[PDB]
Amino acid sequence: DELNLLVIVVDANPIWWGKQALKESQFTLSKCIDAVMVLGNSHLFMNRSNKLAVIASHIQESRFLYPGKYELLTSANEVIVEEIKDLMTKSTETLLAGSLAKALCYIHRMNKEVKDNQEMKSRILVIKAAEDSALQYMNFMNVIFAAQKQNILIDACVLDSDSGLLQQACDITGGLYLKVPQMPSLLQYLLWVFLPDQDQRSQLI
Amino acid sequence: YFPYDYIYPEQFSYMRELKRTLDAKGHGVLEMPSGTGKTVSLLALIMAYQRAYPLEVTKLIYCSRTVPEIEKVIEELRKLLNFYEKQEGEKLPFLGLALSSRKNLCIHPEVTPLRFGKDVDGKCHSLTASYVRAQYQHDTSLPHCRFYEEFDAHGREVPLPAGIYNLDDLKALGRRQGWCPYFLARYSILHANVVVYSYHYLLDPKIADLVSKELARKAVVVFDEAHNIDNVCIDSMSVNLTRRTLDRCQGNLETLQKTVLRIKETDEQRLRDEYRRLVEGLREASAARETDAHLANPVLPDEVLQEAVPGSIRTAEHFLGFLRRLLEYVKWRLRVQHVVQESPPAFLSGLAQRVCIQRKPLRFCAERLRSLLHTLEITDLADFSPLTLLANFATLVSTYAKGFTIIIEPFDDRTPTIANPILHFSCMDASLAIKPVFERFQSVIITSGTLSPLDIYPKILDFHPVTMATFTMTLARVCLCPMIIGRGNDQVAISSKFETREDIAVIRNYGNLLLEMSAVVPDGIVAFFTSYQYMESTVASWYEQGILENIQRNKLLFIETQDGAETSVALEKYQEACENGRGAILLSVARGKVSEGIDFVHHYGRAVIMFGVPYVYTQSRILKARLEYLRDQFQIRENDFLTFDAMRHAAQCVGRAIRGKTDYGLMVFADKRFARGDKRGKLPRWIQEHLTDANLNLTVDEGVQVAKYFLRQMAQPFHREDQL
Amino acid sequence: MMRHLYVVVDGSRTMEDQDLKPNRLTCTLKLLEYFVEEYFDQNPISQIGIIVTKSKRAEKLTELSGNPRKHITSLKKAVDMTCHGEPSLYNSLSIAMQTLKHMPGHTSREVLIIFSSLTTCDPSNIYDLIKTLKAAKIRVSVIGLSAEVRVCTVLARETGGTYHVILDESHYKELLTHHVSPPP
Ligand code: SF4
Repeated sequence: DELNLLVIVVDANPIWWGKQALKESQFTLSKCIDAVMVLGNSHLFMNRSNKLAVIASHIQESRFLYPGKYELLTSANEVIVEEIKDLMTKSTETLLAGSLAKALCYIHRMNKEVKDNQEMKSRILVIKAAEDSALQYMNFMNVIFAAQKQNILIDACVLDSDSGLLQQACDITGGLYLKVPQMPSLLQYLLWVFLPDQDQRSQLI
Repeated sequence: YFPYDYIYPEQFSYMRELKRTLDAKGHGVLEMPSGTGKTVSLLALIMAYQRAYPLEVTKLIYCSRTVPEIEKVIEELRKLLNFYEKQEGEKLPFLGLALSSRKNLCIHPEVTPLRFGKDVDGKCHSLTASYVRAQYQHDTSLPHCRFYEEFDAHGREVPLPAGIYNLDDLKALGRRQGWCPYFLARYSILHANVVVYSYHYLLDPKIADLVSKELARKAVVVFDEAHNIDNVCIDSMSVNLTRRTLDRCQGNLETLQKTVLRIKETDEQRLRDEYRRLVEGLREASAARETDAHLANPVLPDEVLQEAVPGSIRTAEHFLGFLRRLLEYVKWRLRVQHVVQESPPAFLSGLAQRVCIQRKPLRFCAERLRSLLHTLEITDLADFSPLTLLANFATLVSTYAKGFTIIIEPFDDRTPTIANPILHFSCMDASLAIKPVFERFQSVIITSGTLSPLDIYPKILDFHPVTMATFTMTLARVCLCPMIIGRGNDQVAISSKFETREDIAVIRNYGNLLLEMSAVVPDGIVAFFTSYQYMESTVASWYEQGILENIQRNKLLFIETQDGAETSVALEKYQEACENGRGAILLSVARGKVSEGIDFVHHYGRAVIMFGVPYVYTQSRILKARLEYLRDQFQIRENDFLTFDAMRHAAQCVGRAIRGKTDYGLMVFADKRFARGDKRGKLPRWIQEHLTDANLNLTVDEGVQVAKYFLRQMAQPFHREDQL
Repeated sequence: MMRHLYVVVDGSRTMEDQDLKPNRLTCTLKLLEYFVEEYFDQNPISQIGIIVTKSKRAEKLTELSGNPRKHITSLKKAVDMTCHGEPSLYNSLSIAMQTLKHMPGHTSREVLIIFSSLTTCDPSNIYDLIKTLKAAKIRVSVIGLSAEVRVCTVLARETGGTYHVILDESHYKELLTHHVSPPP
C-alpha cells in the first residue's frame, strides 16, 4: 500500500520538432506524447492507489495534465490531446525551470491534500529533448536542492544531446541518467524505466 | 518644557500638577510612581517657572537627604541646563548651590584628613575667627588661612561665577579660583537661583542654620523623597545627655575655672569695655562667622530679647550659676534617674524652685555661654562642645516645653546594667519644627515615592491644596510584581508575632525562601530586615544552622555592620560583585541608612525583598508619649500611626528598585501582616494596577513559580512602549 | 559568509532543574542535534564544535570541522552526562580564543553560548576578555535559559551578538532557527 506518485516532464520546443521534421525515422510529436501517455497509463495500470501527473512546459507557460481502467486512461488521453493542442496552438531553460518549480509545488499540494496514513513516495521523471542552458544557474540548482530536501527521486532522459544541469540533477538527487540514440527504442526503454526504475529499482539493472 | 524623547507619560501628569501648584499659591503633596525620573520633571518645570515671571520674585531651594543624592541632583540638572541651553540658543546665566558645610570644607593638608566633621571644623574656626580674630596678625599664630583673605578681597569685589557646580567642582575651584565652600557660599547666597543642599541642614533647631535671608514675600522650596519629615524634625530638636558627658562637663567647668583665675585683667577689661558698649547700645559683637560656629537659635520664632544678662553682674558669678546648674542638675539627675519619668513642665518648674533665677537666665544661657567664651576666645571647641549642649538644653527647656516632653531613661536600651545613664528631650509636635518652614516661605512641595496614606499629613497639621495620587500607566507591560509571601503549606508565622526572636521556625522558613530566591533570581537581592539585633539573630541561626552554606553554594552575603566603613565595604563589593559573575545578596536593616541614596538600579539588585514588618518595636515609652499626644489629635491612632510609619519605611525601602519604565522590578513582602496594611500603604495606583490579584497567601514555591514567570517574561522581550 | 561556531553548552546543576524535557540538557542537546543537522543543511561552508562547560571548566569535545557524524556521536555520548559543578564562561571564551586566534579573519567568527544562566563562576575577570575579543572581532551570541544574567548582556552588547532566554521549547526552536541564518 505504497501511495505512489509519478510525475513527468515533456519538452515543447517547436525548433526541436522542426529538427525532428526533416529526419528519416521521423517519430512525430504525437509519437512522443503517445509514449508518455503509455508511461502514465502503464503506471496507473499498475494499481488504483497510484497517481500521476504530466506537464508539457510551454514557451510562455507551463500547463499540467493529469487524469474502468480504459476510461481512466481515455480521460487522460483526451486531456492530453487537448492541452497538447493548446500548446501547439499557443506556440528555453525558462520553460522547464518554471515547470519543475510548478512540479515541486504540485507535489507539495498533492502531499498536503490527500494523505491518510501520510504515506507516500513522490517519484518524478524528466524528459528533456534539447539542451538546458546555464542562464539560470541559481534557479535550477535551488530546485534540485529543494527536490532533495523533500525526499524525491528525480530520474531523467535526454533525447538529442547532453546538458550539464540535467546530469547534475541526476547526480545530486539520486535518480538515473539516460540517453538512447534510437527514439522508439528510447520510448520502450522509458517503459522499462517506469516499470523497474520506478517500482523496484532494487535488484533490477 | 524638556521631554528629550517621548515620556512615560509623567510630564502629561506633572505638567498639570505643577501648573496647579503654581497657579494657586499653596503647599501641595506630590506622589512619585518610583519609575519616574521625578527629578527630571521637577527640575524642568521649576526652571520653566524660573525663566518666566507671572511672579517677579522667583526662587528655588531644593533639598535632598544624603550627600550622594546632592551630587545626583546636580548632574541631572547639568543635563537639563545643557539640552535647551542648546535649543533656546542664547544662554542666560544660572546658579545651583550645593551648600555642603561639614566634610567638604578644607584644602589645608594639616586640617583635612582627620575623620570627623564637627571637631575638625572647630579646629578650622578656632584657627580663623578665634586665633586669627584674637591674635589678628601674627606669623606663627595666625596660620595660613590665606584664601579666607582672598574671600576678603573678592568679597570687596564683584565676580560672576558660571553655573551650577558639583561638590568637587568647588574643591577644584578651591585649587584654582573658587576657594571656600562656606564663604563663596555666602557670596553666592547673595544671589542664587536654585540652591540644593541637605534636608537636615534647613530644619535643624539644635543649631538653627538660617539658610537665606528670611524675605517672606516669595520663596519656593521642594523637599525631595520626603518621607521621614516627623523623625527629622524630632531628632533635629531632641537633645540627649549622658552622665559621662556631664562628667566631661564638670572637668570642663574646672578647666574654665582655671582659665578665669589665670586671666586677671586684659580680656576681662576687654569684656568690661565691650559690655559697657553693649549696655549703651544693643549690638552684635561677632557679625562674621562666629555666630554660625555658635548654637544660633535653639528657639527660632522666640526672641533675641531685650533683658539680656539678667542675673549676672560679672563673669565668675554667672559661671557659679552654671556651677549651681550642673551640680543641682546632676543632683536632679541622680534623684530622678532612680526611676524613669515623663514630664514637660515639672522638671523646669521644680528647678525654678531649686535654682534661684527662673526663666530669664534659662532663656539666655546659650548666648551668654557662647559670648563669655567669645570674650575669652581661648577654649578649643572640641573641649567645649558638651557645655554648648547643656546650655542649648536649658534654653530649650526654658522657652519651649509645653508640647515637648522630658523623658529621662538611665537604663537598658538593649544593654548591660545602669552604667550608661542618659536623658532625652524631644518634641512630639512635628509642627513646632515644620511650621517655621511653612510660615517663612511662599510654598514647599513634599515629594514622595512612598506617601500613600495622605490622611497622616495632619501629623504635620498644616494646610494643603494639591493632594492627588499620581496615576501613570505602564505599557511596558508590567513593571512590577508585588508578591506577598504568607505560607499556606508550612503554616506561616512569617510575621514575628510571637516576639522579635522567640522562635526560629519562622527563620527556617525565611531561609527556605531565601535559598529558592537566590536559586531563581540573578544579580544580587536587597534583603531588608527588621532590626540590627534581629538580623544578628537571623544570621546567627543561618551561619550556625543548616541553611547558610547552600546560599554560600550559590552566592555571597554582604552583611551590614553598624559603622559607615562596613557600609562602604559591603556597598563596593555589592556593585563590583553584581557587575561580574556572581550574585552576592546584600542583607541590611530597614531603618539603617542604606535605604537613603544608594538607588539599586536594574543593573544590580533588581528583586527587593522585605522580610518581616518594618514597624518600630511597639512597647517603647517615647512612642507612648507620641501616641498620647496624637490621641490628643484623633484618638484612633494607637495602632494607626504604627501601621503608618511601618508602611512609609516599607515603601521607602522597597521602592528604590526601579529607575525607568524600561526596567525590571520585583518586590516581595515576606510577611504575614500585609493584607490591609499594604492595601493602605503601598501606592493606590500600585495596588490597583499591579498588586495581589490572588497573591495574598502565597506559599514560597508558588512565589517561586510566579517569580519564574515574571523573570522569564521580563527577559523575553523588548521594543514597544507608551510612545507619549 | 563563512562561519566558525563553537557551541558552548552548559553542564551546571541547572541541568537537574525542569521546565523542559526531564533534564534541561535533554532539550538543549536534542535541539542541538537539530542544530547540527540544520547548520549543515544550510551552511556547508562553515564549521562547528562542541565545548561543554563543566565543573568550573570548559572542555573541548569536538574539533572545528565539517563532518557531522562525529558531532552527533559526541551528542549521543554527552546524553548521559552527570553535569558536575557550577559552570564557567571564562574557560569557554579562553578555549574559543585559543583555537580561533589562528583562523583567518576575513570571515565571521561567532560563538554560540548556550548557558544555563547560573552564577558565572570564574577564576579571572571576564571583563578583560570582553575587552580583548572586541578588537579581535570574534563575535559572541548568547542564549540563556530561564533568567537574565547581567554579564551575558554586557557580553552580547560589546561583542555585538544576540542574547535570549526561553520559556517554550517551541520558542527554543524559534531562536535556534534564528541563529541558523548567517549574521552579517
Ligand atoms: S576657612 Fe576655608 S580654609 Fe580656612 S579653615 Fe575653613 S576651609 Fe579650611
